Amino acid sequence: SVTPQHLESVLKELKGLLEFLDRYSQFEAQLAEQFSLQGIHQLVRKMCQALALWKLLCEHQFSLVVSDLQKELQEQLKITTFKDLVIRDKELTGALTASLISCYIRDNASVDGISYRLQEVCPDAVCSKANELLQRSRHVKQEKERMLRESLKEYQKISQQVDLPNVCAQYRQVRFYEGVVELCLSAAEKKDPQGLGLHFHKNGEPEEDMAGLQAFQERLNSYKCITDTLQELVNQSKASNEEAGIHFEQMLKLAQRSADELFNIALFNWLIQADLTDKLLELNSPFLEPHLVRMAKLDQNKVRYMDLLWRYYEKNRNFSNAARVVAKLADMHSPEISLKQRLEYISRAILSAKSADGEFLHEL
Amino acid sequence: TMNILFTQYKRLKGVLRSQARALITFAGMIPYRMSGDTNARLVQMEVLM
Repeated sequence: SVTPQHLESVLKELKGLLEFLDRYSQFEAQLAEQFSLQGIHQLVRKMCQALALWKLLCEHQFSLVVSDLQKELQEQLKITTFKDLVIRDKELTGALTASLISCYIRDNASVDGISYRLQEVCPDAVCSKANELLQRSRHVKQEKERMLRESLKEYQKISQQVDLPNVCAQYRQVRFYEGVVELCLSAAEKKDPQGLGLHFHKNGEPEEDMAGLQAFQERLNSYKCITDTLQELVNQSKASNEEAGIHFEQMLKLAQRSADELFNIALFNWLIQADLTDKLLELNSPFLEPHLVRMAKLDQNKVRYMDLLWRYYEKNRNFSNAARVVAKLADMHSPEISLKQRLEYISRAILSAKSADGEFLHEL
Repeated sequence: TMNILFTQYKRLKGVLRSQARALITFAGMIPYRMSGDTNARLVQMEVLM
């Protein structure tokens, strides 16, 4: 609303008043006036910074900057009187600041200068700098990878509030998938620093643990990034095909180093939902066996799980275990099993058997 | 027989399933103790498809 010069003269008179207040500040009623003067002074500091910021934005094409702001935020700016701007709506302030830093970071100019200007006028500097580094990393082989790793360290340093979807998206634009992976896992770890989600899931996701459920959900949101990246890789692998497929393979062989038990569980859930049961047999995970036996006893659609269990145990050469698995699978009263598949199982059973057990044989 | 059909799915890779199934089921019903390592190769190859 105010071009830079009126704001400069106003800041001149205002910082003059501030000088007076600081100079004379040492010189039920008195304490009351002291509270009122303290409020006046703190508001004055807020107002000096605010007018400096308004001039800062108007000197940098205010219309374009707030044009990037949200239309609802623009309308709220239309109804906001600057008294409410300084007093109550720090959100519009942070949003306009982010909008200007975003204008700069999309214009691919260094953010250090605007950052120092902000820190000097209304103390987002390091955030803007990292943003510039990342966005420029799309326009820069060895050096590109180096800058990608540096932006990765930067964005994982602030992994609490980093917009994981957009960061991973720009990391997908430069084929820097390892960045998306490490950033997803770092955001997960830092988001739930105690692992309340793992205790929740391990306790059976009992409904009473709102905090455990919440931390698990936040880890899930973090992992959703790597999930989407792998899904895009596989989709473009099927539509280039082999390139995005190697993207998928590299993403997954990365995610297979992951030690988060709930993450292995979710990965299993997705993969089985993804019908890649071969890749399921193809990767080493502790919880698979557990998660399997659990789901098999708990899903009530056990047929799928139990078959997969006989399979996996076979691939691990655990003959008698897979044996008993398929054995129950066959015996199970269920309408989804016709005599044929039953006998075919019992066959595979005796065969894995010849591969106490003598009793099992005698029974069978 | 199963080694052959295996190589068949091998070349097709590098019905066969239902045929292999018929063979394994035969092995099971057969009132004669085939040798052990026999059963071993049978089960393993039946899996690897």
